[PDB]
Amino acid sequence: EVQLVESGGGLVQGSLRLSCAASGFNFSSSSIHWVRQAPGKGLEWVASISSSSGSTSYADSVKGRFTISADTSKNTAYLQMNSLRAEDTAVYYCARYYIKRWWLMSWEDYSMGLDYWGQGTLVTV
Amino acid sequence: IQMTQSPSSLSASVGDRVTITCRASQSVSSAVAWYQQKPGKAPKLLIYSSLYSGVPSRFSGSRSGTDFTLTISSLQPEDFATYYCQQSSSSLITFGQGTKV
Amino acid sequence: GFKMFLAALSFSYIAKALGGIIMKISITQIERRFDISSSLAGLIDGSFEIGNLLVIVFVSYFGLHRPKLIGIGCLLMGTGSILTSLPHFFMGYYRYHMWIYVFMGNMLRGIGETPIVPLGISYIDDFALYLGSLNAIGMIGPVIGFALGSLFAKMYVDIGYVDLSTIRITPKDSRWVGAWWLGFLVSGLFSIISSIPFFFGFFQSLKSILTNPLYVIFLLLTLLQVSSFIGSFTYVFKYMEQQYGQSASHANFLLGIITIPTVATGMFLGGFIIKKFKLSLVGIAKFSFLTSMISFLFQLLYFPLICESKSVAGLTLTYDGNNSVHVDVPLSYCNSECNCDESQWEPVCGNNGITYLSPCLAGCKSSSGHTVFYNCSCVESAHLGECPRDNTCTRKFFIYVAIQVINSLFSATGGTTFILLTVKIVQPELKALAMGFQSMVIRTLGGILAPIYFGALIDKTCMKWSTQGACRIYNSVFFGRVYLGLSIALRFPALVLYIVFIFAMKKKFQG
Ligand SMILES: CC(C)CCC[C@@H](C)[C@H]1CC[C@H]2[C@@H]3CC=C4C[C@@H](O)CC[C@]4(C)[C@H]3CC[C@]12C
Ligand SMILES: CC(C)CCC[C@@H](C)[C@H]1CC[C@H]2[C@@H]3CC=C4C[C@@H](O)CC[C@]4(C)[C@H]3CC[C@]12C
Ligand SMILES: CC(C)CCC[C@@H](C)[C@H]1CC[C@H]2[C@@H]3CC=C4C[C@@H](O)CC[C@]4(C)[C@H]3CC[C@]12C
Ligand SMILES: *[C@@H]1O[C@H](CO)[C@@H](O)[C@H](O)[C@H]1NC(C)=O
Repeated sequence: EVQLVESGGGLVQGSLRLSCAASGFNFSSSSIHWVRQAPGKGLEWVASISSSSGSTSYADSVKGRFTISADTSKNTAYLQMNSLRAEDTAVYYCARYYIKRWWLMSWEDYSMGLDYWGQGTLVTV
Repeated sequence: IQMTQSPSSLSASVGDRVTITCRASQSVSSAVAWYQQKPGKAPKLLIYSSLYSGVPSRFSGSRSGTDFTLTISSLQPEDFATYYCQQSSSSLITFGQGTKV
Repeated sequence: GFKMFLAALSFSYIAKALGGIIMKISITQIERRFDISSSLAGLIDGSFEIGNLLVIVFVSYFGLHRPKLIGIGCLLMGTGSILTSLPHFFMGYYRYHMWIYVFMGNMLRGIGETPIVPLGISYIDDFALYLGSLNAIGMIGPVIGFALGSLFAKMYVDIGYVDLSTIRITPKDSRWVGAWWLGFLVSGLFSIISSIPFFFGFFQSLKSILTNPLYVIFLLLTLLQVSSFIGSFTYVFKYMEQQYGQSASHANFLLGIITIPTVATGMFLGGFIIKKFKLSLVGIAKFSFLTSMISFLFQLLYFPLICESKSVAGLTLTYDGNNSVHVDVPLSYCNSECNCDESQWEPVCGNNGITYLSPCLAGCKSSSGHTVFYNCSCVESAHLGECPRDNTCTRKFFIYVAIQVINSLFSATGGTTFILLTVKIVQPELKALAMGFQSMVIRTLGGILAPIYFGALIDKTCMKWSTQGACRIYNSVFFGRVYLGLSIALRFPALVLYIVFIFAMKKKFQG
């Protein structure tokens, strides 16, 4: 019952806060990654964060104006844009790594490819 | 760290062998992934050199050390979409270029 | 001024450490004086953590005036340290439920120690590294405590009230009691003088802490390891005395000289290894796992270092010393005619190397007064001092001391990483609650329980009781087996959990 719902896509002249609400899995032993897909272009990784801790990873194109957070209690993850120039007008996906569920022990494995994605929000600049 | 797919556009018939190959330029590791993205949908994990559950037994992945290749035994009409190879290291996520049709 | 507060807080750390050491080194003397079992002594030891728990939740929600409340805490420390000394003046002369006062004094000392740690760092960071220096100065306290305990355990319990020329027993005897009260009184006055210069939502975060499988696994692991450490250090003095025939003062001094320099260098080496080789979080976990493995192997090395049960006629042998055996032991013909209360703790061994329970039970009929007996029928001349330990036990004791030094060093290096390997796995904005919950779990479930259920098994290993009062002879083989097997059974699941933790932590995504 793993779900990943993204919301927050709207036209911007710039800043925008987008969310990736999760369900169906233990949020603590998981990570959230944002993927950018320009219209007609290929997938591009934006930012990543671990949910067990404050560990985050970022991309070269978006470092000084992109922030990513996660609220364990809310079971969701958030992404921030600032100074939205005319190059971040893509669709934003949110994805998680694979998670093993032996007994009640839950642990992720980054060696496994993303097994659950999101629908996506269209950000317009 | 960086992966690129040369084939990209690849046209074939129903009975045909499809081969998509991409190479890891920097920081080579076995953590490679294969995603199928239908137009206007989210990508789908297939190979990742093990078959994901629910994927038909016609997709296969292999590597000699740098040549990551995805093979389809028969190109059915249901898999005429774009394909991406993905390197998932620690603290780094990278994507290929895109191989369609 | 900040310098005056820094000096006062350093004195408070010294007093806290000194009080802790004084309480730790006096336990066996308390057991002997109050004729209580080791389970009750462990309960008294855990009453400190009970008192700390009764008040930590309050301070964790209120801040008022931090210096004033710290001063009140140190005053309560001194008051608890003196309350525990009071039964010396409120009791009669020692003869070779008063422990309730010791229990309440330890509780009061814990209540007083609770404010110093959180409020101190709150005031330090509010007006302005410092914590490490404060711990370094507080490391002076163990030194003073161990020296004072070693000095006071060789002075008689009733010093100043007896001529001391009439005391028959010696520190090597199993009925000797030192001047533990003085140690407690000195710690109390030191705490009082340290006090003087001073008066001049949530449950959702709780759920998240638990919903984190790595945090829960590490909490169970640290709980097991800290419980083993507490149960070993609580009875290390008593185990050494009852296993290798050492006096209380000698045991205190030797354990102090083992612990102080080792702890002082480990606190630095463990934190320097990480910063020098730039260990990642998984590297820190592997470091702590390797230290735990080495410590576990050294704990395994203690098992061959178990001296055999002393040859005692009546407990481990027949009353004549002819056959081996410990309850309802029958009387031999040479001993049946000279009937005795069968309950006379008068350690007097024979030249046969066999210790006998009492001169009546040994069959002795004449006494020299240095006391020598004659015509002991079942001894085939005696000597009032019970036969001491054998050279082989002495070499085992030397090996035990060396392995103890190495184990103590490894323990410090492993411990420093633990805390660093429990917050980095939690959100930065939630690290305070993680540290607090880990502290409550470890302090409660180790400090309050591990002494009690270690002492229960230790009593289970006892072979001769006084009055039941204080244990007289411990089954050395059984004592060692229980005292080491409990630690082994507490450490092995911790190791299995570490590998599980390493297995799970690695596959994780790290930024
Ligand atoms: C010596 C023994 C008792 C040590 C503990 C061993 C067993 C009981 C421990 C080891 C790992 C533990 C698990 C670790 C993490 C979780 C996830 C949490 O959401 C529910 C509890 C659960 C599922 C724990 C249950 C108890 C557990 C299985
Ligand atoms: C004789 C040689 C091996 C030096 C030994 C030094 C002593 C102090 C030991 C004790 C614990 C050891 C560390 C334990 C664990 C790790 C993590 C991993 O990164 C391997 C090296 C490293 C960092 C070890 C380095 C050496 C070490 C610091
Ligand atoms: C022993 C009895 C009273 C039950 C105790 C339950 C535990 C969960 C209680 C007792 C003490 C409490 C802690 C006291 C101190 C802190 C530090 C603070 O920065 C966050 C809350 C936290 C972490 C509290 C969390 C809840 C707590 C840990
Ligand atoms: C030991 O026994 C008797 C007393 O029973 C004592 O007078 C004597 O000197 C000793 N010698 C022997 C063997 O009788």
